[PDB]
Amino acid sequence: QISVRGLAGVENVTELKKNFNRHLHFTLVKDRNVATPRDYYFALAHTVRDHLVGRWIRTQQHYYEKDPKRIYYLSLEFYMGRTLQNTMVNLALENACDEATYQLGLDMEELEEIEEDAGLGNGGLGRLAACFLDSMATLGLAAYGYGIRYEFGIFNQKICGGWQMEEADDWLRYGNPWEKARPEFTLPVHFYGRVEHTSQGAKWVDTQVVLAMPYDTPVPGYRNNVVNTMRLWSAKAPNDFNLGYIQAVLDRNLAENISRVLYPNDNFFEGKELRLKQEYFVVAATLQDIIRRFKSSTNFDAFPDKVAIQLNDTHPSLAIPELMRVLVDLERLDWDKAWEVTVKTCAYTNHTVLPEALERWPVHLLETLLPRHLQIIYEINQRFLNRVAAAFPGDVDRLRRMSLVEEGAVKRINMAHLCIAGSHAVNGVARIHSEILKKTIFKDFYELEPHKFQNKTNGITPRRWLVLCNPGLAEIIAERIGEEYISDLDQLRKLLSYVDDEAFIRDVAKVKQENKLKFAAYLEREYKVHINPNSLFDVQVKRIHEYKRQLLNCLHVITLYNRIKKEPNKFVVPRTVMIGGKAAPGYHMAKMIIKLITAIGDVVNHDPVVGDRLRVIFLENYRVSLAEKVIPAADLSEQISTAGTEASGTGNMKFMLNGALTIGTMDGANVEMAEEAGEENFFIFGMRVEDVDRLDQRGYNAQEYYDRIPELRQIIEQLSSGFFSPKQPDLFKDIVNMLMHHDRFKVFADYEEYVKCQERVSALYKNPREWTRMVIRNIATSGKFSSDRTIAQYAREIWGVEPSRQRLPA
Amino acid sequence: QISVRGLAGVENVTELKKNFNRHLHFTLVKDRNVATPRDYYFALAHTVRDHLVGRWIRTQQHYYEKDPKRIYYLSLEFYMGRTLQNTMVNLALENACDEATYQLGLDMEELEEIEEDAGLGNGGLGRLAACFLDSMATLGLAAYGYGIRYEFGIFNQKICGGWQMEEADDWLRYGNPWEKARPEFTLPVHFYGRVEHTSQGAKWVDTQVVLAMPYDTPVPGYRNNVVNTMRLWSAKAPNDFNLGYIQAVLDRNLAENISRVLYPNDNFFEGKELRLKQEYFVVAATLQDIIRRFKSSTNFDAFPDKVAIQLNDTHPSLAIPELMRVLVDLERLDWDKAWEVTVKTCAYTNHTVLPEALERWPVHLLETLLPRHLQIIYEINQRFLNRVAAAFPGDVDRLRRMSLVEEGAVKRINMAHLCIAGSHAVNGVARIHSEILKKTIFKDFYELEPHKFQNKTNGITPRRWLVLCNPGLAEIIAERIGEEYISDLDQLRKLLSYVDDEAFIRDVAKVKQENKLKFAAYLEREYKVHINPNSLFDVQVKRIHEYKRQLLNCLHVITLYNRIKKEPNKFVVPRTVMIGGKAAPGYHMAKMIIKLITAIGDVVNHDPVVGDRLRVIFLENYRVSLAEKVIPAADLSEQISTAGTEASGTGNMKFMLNGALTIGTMDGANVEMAEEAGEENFFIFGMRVEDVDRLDQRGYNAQEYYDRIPELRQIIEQLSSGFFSPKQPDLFKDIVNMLMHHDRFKVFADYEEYVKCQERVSALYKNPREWTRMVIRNIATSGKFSSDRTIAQYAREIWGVEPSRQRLPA
Ligand SMILES: OC[C@H]1O[C@@H](c2c[nH]c(-c3ccccc3)n2)[C@H](O)[C@@H](O)[C@@H]1O
Ligand SMILES: OC[C@H]1O[C@@H](c2c[nH]c(-c3ccccc3)n2)[C@H](O)[C@@H](O)[C@@H]1O
Ligand SMILES: *Cc1c(COP(=O)(O)O)cnc(C)c1O
Ligand SMILES: *Cc1c(COP(=O)(O)O)cnc(C)c1O
Repeated sequence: QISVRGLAGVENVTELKKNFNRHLHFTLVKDRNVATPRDYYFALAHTVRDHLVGRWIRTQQHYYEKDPKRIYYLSLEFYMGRTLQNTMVNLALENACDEATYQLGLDMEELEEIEEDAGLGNGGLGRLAACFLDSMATLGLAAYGYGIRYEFGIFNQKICGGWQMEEADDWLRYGNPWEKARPEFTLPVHFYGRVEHTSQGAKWVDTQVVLAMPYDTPVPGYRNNVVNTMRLWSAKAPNDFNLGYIQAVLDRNLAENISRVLYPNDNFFEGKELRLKQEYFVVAATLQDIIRRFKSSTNFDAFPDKVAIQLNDTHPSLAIPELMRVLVDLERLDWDKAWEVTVKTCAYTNHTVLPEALERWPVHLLETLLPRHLQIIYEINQRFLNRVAAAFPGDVDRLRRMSLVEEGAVKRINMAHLCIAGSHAVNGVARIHSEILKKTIFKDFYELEPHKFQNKTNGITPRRWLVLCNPGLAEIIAERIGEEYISDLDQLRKLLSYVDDEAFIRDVAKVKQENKLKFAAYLEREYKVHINPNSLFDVQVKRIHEYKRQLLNCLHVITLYNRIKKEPNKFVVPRTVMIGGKAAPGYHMAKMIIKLITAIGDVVNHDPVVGDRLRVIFLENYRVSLAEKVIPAADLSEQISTAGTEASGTGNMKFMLNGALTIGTMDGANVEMAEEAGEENFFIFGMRVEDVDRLDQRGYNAQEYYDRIPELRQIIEQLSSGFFSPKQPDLFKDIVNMLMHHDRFKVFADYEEYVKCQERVSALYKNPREWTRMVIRNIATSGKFSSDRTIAQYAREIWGVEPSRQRLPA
Repeated sequence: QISVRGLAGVENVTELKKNFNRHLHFTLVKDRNVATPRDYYFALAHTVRDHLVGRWIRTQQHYYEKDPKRIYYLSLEFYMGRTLQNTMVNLALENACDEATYQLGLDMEELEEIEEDAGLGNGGLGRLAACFLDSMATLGLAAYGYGIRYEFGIFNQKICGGWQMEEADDWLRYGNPWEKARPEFTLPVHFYGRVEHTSQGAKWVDTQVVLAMPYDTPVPGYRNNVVNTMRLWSAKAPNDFNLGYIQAVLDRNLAENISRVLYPNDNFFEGKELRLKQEYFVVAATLQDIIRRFKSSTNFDAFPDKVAIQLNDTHPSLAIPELMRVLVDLERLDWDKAWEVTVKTCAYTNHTVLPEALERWPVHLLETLLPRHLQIIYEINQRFLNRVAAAFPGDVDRLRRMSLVEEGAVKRINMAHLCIAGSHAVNGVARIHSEILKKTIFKDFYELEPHKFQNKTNGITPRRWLVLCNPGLAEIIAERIGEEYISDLDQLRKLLSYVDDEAFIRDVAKVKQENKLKFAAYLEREYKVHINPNSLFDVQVKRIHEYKRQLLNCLHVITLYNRIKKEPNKFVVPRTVMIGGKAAPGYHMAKMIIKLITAIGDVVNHDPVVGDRLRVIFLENYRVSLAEKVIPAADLSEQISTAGTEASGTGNMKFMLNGALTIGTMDGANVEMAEEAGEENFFIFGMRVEDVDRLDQRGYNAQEYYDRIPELRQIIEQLSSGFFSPKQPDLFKDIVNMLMHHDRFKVFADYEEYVKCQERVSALYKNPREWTRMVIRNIATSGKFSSDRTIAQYAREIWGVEPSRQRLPA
């Protein structure tokens, strides 16, 4: 059908069809007369997977021949989503498979919808790991993703009476055709025990053994014939484990619980033992694997020339004391040499400045679970503080602040401090965030080792986030400037010379309308709701958080509703306001915000005076595959975090790439996005970081805003009196009380500027031609936000490897 | 190589090799330079499995077209062993696969040894189910095996310091290529709740839901192109299950525990809730499946014309009240009509008369777990006892004895009584056992419904138990009389005309010597022990039990040792005494017997005066794949149960088929085996059932035997004084005390006759020609003990279906 989906050669289509029927018969043991769509999806998955295998074997082969430096990306999260369409895109099989399935009387798009999301992540951090693996494969780096094969990923979200209910994401029920179990590379992981000191150093003894069994998933690069590996570990009990008899066998579950379930907190720290076990489990098994591979080429001087370990936040911070333990206790290197190797090997990416997200593990936990790692952490701390003392003599305050050990009722290890001490590079994930790390939480560390601190602004893979999710847009771009841009997104600047072309303006606007029609129909089919596709699609999709200020959006929505009721017969630009996202199950306030959003929807969507002029939709079960549907359908992207709270964001970039205008604060990567496009092409409002600081010094009094803004007072009165909760008048008292007395994120401080800025959005939407010209200026400058740029920068400035766009042979 | 292994056609071998390399590349994602023997085994398994698939699909297809009466074999146990060689035998692929693997530079026998036993059974009962499925497929019956996919089968047995240690049988670690998950046929199973009575009858409400997910394993018939299905259910939690969040997800394990582990008791009842859950789980899911299949052809009059349900012991007895519950509560049949359907559908196989093995479930357990089933059991009991009262007026004693409810401190349901009431046929498993059921435990039931009681003498599949395990013997037989006998074992009688043929005598004796050389070498390689292959191989392999009297064997072994020490320089026929078997983990006395066997071995095997004249070996981890090795190597089969305790036995038949002479009691199928061969061709000794009864009436005084037999007194003195346990003199006090005061199985009563009979065995072994002529008379009359005979009898006399030996098309 479309050019960027590749060729459907007669030979190719014939072979896909005979192999589809082969898998249906032999692999699935079905005849055509009993096959369900699920069977047909599986037969297609096995057929496409067959095209990965030779390329996978040859890539791993080639890395053995060439022995390049190897990148290990350690993350507790890989938010992969569906694999089938991504695999077809990267192997140029998409049109062939469409043709092949079409001729067997099947609709490939219908089969794609059967695949479960691999939801092994919470949001931005997990999805950044998935975009990174894609770019690492596309740039020909000998890169391995290492994490945990959770049996249960991020929970499925149901709305019941407007409340979030959680249910278990049983993503493996029907099998995962993409993974290959490697039970032959199973490795022991140790817990508990105690430390004996002998003549020949320290010995970790009387430990509990859990087995780590790896599952390999292929990561195909974009048409370069490179297939990298994501290795995920699964917890297994040893067979002599607990070994009356029956109970011992049933108690195997205690050990296997380690890999059972993803912790569902976004940008929040829960200090639970099971979480600590997950962190050690992935680090211990991964480092044994790294070292085994290194030794198959006594001398660890060359370790950092052959190995880079990237730490995705502090979650795998124990890689630092673990590497020391292996090098000192088992390989018998002296401390100083082992430490040199560790620092040149490890690099740390910080993702947040929110204090409630920073990992601070109680010492009693580490003491019981990892007694040796705690001894090593104490030794790191002493030698680290001896360097601080020598550089800043007499600055006892500095020693206290920089300590890896925090004093208090309970002593804690500051895992961020451990990561900075033990890494040659510390990076933030957007320029403003990296600047904030050097001015505030890590100022002391910056003054000691300025050279360690870098910026690597986040990116998104334009394969998933344009070609895959928005083929129509990819095609009209490819008509004008060709296909090269998909692996070189900077080429999108060539589109600035089409900003006054009538045909291109028409085509950009037609694709957006087609995406909106397609999304509006998806809503009717799967969730019986009737949206006006001529309306402006105002979309805020991200995890539910106070700092992301869904509540600010709620205040705008209620303002639009109150303005319609005041002057019913006046023209307003019609809007579909769509808000979606999961709350962490224990985050009470996030669960209350979901309930308020649906409560507003119940009043607004059933007011006859409002008509189709204002619709409020809560998008259920927001996940990667729903993002692929709604982001191409969006006109306005809502990026409205309090300045200084959103480290980067990556939703922001997805919408920029897909032809939505951004209303946002100068927060995270919003700042670089406005710089790339021009501020006049961005709906910027509200406090800068500097303004938030001034308000904090003076003191935030929400009452002042309530007393000065009648429109805002009216909304707070509506919430309090039960306008939005007639049966339970007091339902939202916790929300009002927080906004008036305990708002860390200063929602009222940005209310007036937000509403005025939303009026400018409405005004521009009335002029479709100028709306679309501004869209083109955004798409055309979105090239910086490719994760290919991000990874090339990690590779050159941190890992010391040169990316490559050259094909491996097929 | 040998004719009964089929043809190795040039076309066939070429295709096996290209498909082996296809699976190695695409299925296993390995190149040849990294493949382990385990990879090569898997590539061969996937290649052979490809030959099953078309035949499997067409067989299930054919049963839909023809809609024959369908047999459902319900068992908690299927002791399948390895599948690879059995599949090749039944598809005639064995020589082709040998040739194909040979040309790729691999030894097929080495790859066969990598396959894990499917050990989803304890011993005789589980293995009878496996032999039955094979014969049902071979006789073209539309038969389904239904059971539980245990994650852990019968435990692996390690000997440590001569003690049994148990470790978890993790048989799925590396994957099962033979099974096909069918998550699309997942069915709900209900537990707990309560009963509401409404206008429209009883309703089971507020239940806990566990999901049953089926796994299908193919059961190929012998060269008839029939492939039947074994469906095993796995416990899965529903996704709203327990639905703070983390703990709810981890608590899913409580529901999935149902299918976690096989209860490892042979011929013993443990009244545990988890065991009761396993029994209902398999019955509830199976009956929904049976009924779904029946409805795809309102009218249940024809149910028994389309459905037979065979109950393998009382373990699935709840099929009776469950079928009633479905027919009455859900389908709204009247009681009387539903009961008629149930009785004509169900048949019950009894496997034991040992009181400690009979299932008697406490009422409080059924009351909590299955409240409705208990109401139905009470209703069955009342109507059943009303028939007894009418047939035997005034016989109140009879009413008490026949009740399904036993009175006592705790009330119990007698599941055997439930099975007889609810079945049109009750069978024992050997003629003497079936006679004992009518004279003793079921005399009352026999007098009410004489017509229900049948015999179906057990059998073994000559595919696994001759062709597969003893190709050399199968071949020399096939040289004389052809291949037909493999599916018609009665044809072995034609061998009686070769009993005076010198060439055949030579060939029978050569195969036995080759099997002994091969077994002796297997012992050295895997367990560093040096046996004389010229010695008589005296083998007792079976579960460790008091009733099976391994202790009697021990007393003989110690007698031979004491006779050598008394007269060191006298000639004795050399013996390798091999005893093997697992004890149930909680069976203290069985664990003590293992320790005594190894304690005897430590004294005997290290006495220089003994030399290679007497060796005592404990065969570790006795299981199906060890039986396939040791049974062909055996000269003497030990079947020495107290008369009336061994319902049938099936080990006895395996050895008869494989050229061993039997020393045994007139117990179980030993009686029919001696009748078939002639008593003069059998080493029969000891009390008959009648003699045991006489001793019981008089009273068993073990002291009398100890006082009258000096040789026996000496052995008991050795055990007591620590001759066999120098470091712990009192180690065996429990064994002596039981033999002297509490021996239910009368070991001393059979000691003198056993030793004298063992002297006759030694005397015949000195005359190899006459030993082998007696072996030929045994092999030649073993045809009755084919499970093909057994199943043809079940089919004609119970299920009302005609077996067939006609090929399906390929
Ligand atoms: O860099 C990837 C994205 O990372 C997110 C993040 C921080 N911290 C976490 C987390 C923390 C604990 C457990 C799970 C996730 N996730 C930031 O909030 C985004 O601003 C940024 O875009
Ligand atoms: O009929 C199959 C064989 O069945 C055995 C049996 C009875 N009972 C049991 C059992 C009982 C409970 C749990 C597991 C197994 N297993 C008899 O002991 C043999 O004599 C006979 O050969
Ligand atoms: C990209 C993405 C995110 C991150 O979005 P932000 O707006 O940066 O919070 C979260 N969830 C999913 C499913 C995503 O695809
Ligand atoms: C046949 C068999 C049995 C039953 O043997 P008996 O002598 O009848 O107790 C037990 N275990 C295995 C592994 C078998 O193959």
